[PDB]
Amino acid sequence: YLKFEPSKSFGVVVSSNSNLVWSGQAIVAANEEVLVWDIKKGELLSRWRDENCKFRVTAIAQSRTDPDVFAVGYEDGSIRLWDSKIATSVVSFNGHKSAITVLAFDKTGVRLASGSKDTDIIVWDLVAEVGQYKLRGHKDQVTGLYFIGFLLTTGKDSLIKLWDLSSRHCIETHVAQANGECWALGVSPDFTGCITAGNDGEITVWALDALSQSVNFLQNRGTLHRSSKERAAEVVFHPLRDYFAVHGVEKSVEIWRIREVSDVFVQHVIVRTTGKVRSVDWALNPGVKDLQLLVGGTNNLLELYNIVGKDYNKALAVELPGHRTDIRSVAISSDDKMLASAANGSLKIWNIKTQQCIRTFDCGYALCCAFLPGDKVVIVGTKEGELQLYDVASASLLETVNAHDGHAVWALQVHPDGRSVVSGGADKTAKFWDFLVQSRILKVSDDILSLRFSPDARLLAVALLDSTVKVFFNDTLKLYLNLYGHKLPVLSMDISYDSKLIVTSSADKNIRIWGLDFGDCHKALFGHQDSILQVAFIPHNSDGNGHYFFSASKDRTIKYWDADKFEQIQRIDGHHGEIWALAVSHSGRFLVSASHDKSIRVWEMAGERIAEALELGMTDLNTIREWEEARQINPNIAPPQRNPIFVALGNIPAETYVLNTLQKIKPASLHDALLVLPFSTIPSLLTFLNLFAQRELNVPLTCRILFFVLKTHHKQIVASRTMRATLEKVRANLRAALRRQKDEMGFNIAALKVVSMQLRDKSVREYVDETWEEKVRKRAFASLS
Amino acid sequence: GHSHNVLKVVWLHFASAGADTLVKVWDANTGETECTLDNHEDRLWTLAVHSKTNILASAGSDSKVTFWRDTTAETQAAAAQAALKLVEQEQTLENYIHAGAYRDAIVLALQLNHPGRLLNLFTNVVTTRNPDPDSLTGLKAVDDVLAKLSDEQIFQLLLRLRDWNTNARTAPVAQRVLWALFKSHPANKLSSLSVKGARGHKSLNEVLDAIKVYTERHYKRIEELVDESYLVEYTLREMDAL
Amino acid sequence: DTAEKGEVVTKAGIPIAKQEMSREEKLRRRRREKERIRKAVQSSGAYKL
Amino acid sequence: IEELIKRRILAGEFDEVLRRRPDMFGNPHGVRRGLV
RNA sequence: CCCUAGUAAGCGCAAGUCAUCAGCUUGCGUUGAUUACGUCCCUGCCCUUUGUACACACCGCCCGUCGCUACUACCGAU
RNA sequence: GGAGUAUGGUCGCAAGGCUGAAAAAUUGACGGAAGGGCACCACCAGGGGUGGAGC
Repeated sequence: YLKFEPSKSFGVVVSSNSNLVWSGQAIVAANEEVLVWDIKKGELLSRWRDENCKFRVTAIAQSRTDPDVFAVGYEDGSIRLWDSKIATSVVSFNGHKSAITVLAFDKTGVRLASGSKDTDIIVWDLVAEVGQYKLRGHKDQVTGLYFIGFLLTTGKDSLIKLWDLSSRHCIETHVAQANGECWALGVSPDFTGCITAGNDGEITVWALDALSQSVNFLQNRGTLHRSSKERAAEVVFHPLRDYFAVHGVEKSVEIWRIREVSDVFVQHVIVRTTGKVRSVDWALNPGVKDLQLLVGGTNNLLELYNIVGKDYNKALAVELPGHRTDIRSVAISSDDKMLASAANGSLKIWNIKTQQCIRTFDCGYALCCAFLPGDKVVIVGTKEGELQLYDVASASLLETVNAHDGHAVWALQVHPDGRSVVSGGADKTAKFWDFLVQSRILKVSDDILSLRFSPDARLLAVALLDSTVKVFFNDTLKLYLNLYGHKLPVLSMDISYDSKLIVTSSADKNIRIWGLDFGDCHKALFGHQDSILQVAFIPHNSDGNGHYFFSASKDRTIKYWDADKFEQIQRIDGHHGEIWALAVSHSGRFLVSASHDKSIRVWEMAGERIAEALELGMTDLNTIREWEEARQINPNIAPPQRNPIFVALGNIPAETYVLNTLQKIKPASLHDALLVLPFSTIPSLLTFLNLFAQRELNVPLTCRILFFVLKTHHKQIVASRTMRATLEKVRANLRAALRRQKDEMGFNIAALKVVSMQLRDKSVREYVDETWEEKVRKRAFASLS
Repeated sequence: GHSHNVLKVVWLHFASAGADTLVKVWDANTGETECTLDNHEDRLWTLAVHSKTNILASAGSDSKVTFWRDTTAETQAAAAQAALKLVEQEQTLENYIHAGAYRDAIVLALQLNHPGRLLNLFTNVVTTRNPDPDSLTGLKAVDDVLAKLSDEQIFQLLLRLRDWNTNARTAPVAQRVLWALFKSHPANKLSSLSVKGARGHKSLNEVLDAIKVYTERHYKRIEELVDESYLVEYTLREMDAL
Repeated sequence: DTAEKGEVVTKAGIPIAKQEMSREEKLRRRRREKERIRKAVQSSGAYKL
Repeated sequence: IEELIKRRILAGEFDEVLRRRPDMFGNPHGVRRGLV
């Protein structure tokens, strides 16, 4: 019951996620690991890879005033801080809900602003490891952040927001694009200007200067427009010279110069690249007179261009350690030392033990690859209908044969003896090539999606588009049987080492196990959330497990199954794209899995409540009156130092706090709580009622609990002494408040009577005739009995 | 979607006339009706088009010819600049709220016509804790704007004052700013108040009736409270006796 | 039924507008109204690739 | 018996007598006795 | 584990009713208390936060994690 | 002979296996906090069984 573990992972330079950094090293993002290359020699320096995390990394930032510390933002919402000296994560920050997308650092590097796709921007302290605060604007996702203190951000709702940081609320907003979306932000390093790139190819230009009045900081000084009308991915400024680079996700990067805003900014140069660039970045090398623009493409490459300031040359490139588009097939050697990977545009064969590429060929498209025994030559069936043949040791192309006319070779299987190969195509036929010379063909009803042989070369099995499988005999091609019951067409199949089992992977999201004597389905087992691409048995039963098989599907999963006990024994995660191909070793000890990820991998009490609030307010009143006496003596520094509950509730007055704790309780509970209150607690309540009536708020509530206090303690008040003083104060204050409120409402009702009579006088009638029958609210009021 | 024959289809820079005297425009990739046009008499026959801009010339069996021009670009520019001005003045409202400039905050809230913040500004200005003694609502500047309100702003403020006067919790702040309103403006203006939005339940008679009857209820409550509040003078008289 | 077009009235009888209402209060008002409501043949390339 | 209970609960049909209104005769519409 | 007034408990007499019950069942009279009869503090159970009526009077937008729907733009293979 | 109601036969349809045991939703799923009501399956005050020996 031996499981599988990730041991190796390779075949990848920069992913389609954003944010390349330069340091003469290029620090880019592979899927979950952030890896740093030399650009001069193609050997990577290091990889930063964490065992606790699996989510993909999508934002990189270099700290200023201290390189060899970096901030990476992942897909789950976490941030890690790495070191380039030692490849560990010193601190981790789990603050956001989803998908960190833009990082930013302070000038001093003690403060870190991270804006997500869940639209929160959270700023982080780097000496206390506490989430400082959470700035909250922005209808949808934030696409630009910068530290000006002050913060300047821009979001996908086309708003630039200028936030303060001493008082954590926004000072300014402006709307960059009227009906579009502001997509990128670029700040001048001296904070004089900011240009924001919008959806139409329009670049808006803003000038920056360096509360009760009209505050005006950002000014739309003009609009610019670039050449290509795409959603612009980034705007990067030169840290030293007067240039910037604007690019969308396309094959052009437009470098403009800093000398109307159209007179201020002119395009210096337009750089064409061989692939769609995802993120450009700037590089200045010590001792050169140039501009080292480092582009990182979506098509799996880094390019360092030299731009002459006062044309482009493809100066440096990193393409050897990765396939450039997308791996469609893998086929690993009989000696299991090297493997071949077949991608659209290329063949690249690799060593397992060193995980470094050895040979490279160019083909048009590469559906299916498999080498011939002796591992000297390889076979590739392409989309255009042909079968190409290459060889490893001399690294060349031997032969090419138009197998089918324009119909893609969907299946290639080498004979287990090793003298023939079979190509099943997108035409109806499936052809046999003996070595290569065409020996026998097989015409069948529909397009053959996948065919495989038997390990003892006895029976063949094609798998059509008609959602069916035809198992034939190998010697003469007579129909042995056919397997049915698939709702959607069969994508793959693999049959057992003794030919007593077939697994059959379909597009209806399940795999079937057939017995291959009588072809009875053993058990249809629904095991993947999407259409299962491929299946493979481990070939050797030397280890006692030959009836186990792997299945790889579009839901980013491999699954290790047991066909004897019909049970999933392991679930293999770790791929971030739809896994297209996989293969197992001939020893079966490891397997390779090649994805849409472009990364091929190798696997081995109410009254007591108001009473305590009364006491809190009483201590607050004593502290405030002592602070009044101190500030009356001298204007020296005197802190009141009130309760942390008050400075956490927000420096409210004790009157407001005790009013809220009297307001929260329902009126019957208020009656019972004031009844349960003792006469030691009564005088504090009477002082706070004096405070309410003085600073009038909830006068009916104040009078209600005051008359309840007097009526439930009338004898004790008229026997005590200090109640005379505080009750005289509350009498004067309450009588003034009641007389003020009553006189205001009396003036209101008298004025409403006067204006109502005047409006009646306006309304009465104009004409006079014989019929004064022209000169009332009515309600309905149903009642059941 | 038509009700008679169509008889003419013209390309834009599509439009179709009818024989049901309506000429309607829509677009092809969407496929649903964009606009309809209803100038003519009985019939409609033919449509001409300006070849440079989008101007439609519709004529029929009736003798009138109507010339229409597109305004969609103009109203889109107007809606764009309106949203620009709206987000700018909404942020300056939030700025005045944060700064505590209650005067220009109240002016901008009355301009922006949304009252959930206007009520909070009024509760603040009637409880500022340091009121000017001669001022009506505590602040002389808010007194100045309540004196210098226009007729439509007075009527809209009254239409909010009846809703604040319904709630007995915001009844004191509604009564105080209503007191400031009545002390600022004379009775003849508030009686001859004529605003285009006076129809049905929101006309001036029913608005002043609602305000008056809820103020009658609040006044009855405060009168009962004063009469019950003479108990404190009775208790102080007993302690004076002792 | 007697409110304005842009505004809503709360349970307190106070007009608050949908424009000035924040996202959190919009979500909470949606949750309270929902709580009251609760109380009451293709191609081979498209298959393979 | 347990499977019978599960079938009735799932495709829920219960034989409890239901609370009927006491004035179904004179007030069959069930109007509300307040503002109309 | 059960129990709050002719209840707990004692006592005998009679019957043997189409199921049950003589190793007992069910009636019937007699004698007849102590202590609670409050509170949701503990353990729980039910329910409010929608409706079901109108005056007085009182209250005053309960909170979270997701789904579903509509629209908007993004990502990358075919 | 008409109209019904039954009883038992007879016939026709039902009675042809891409197959091989273990959703709905603008109305839905789950909670929390506050406040009520009730309970010798709760608190409080007492009483009484069973549990020790034998049938």
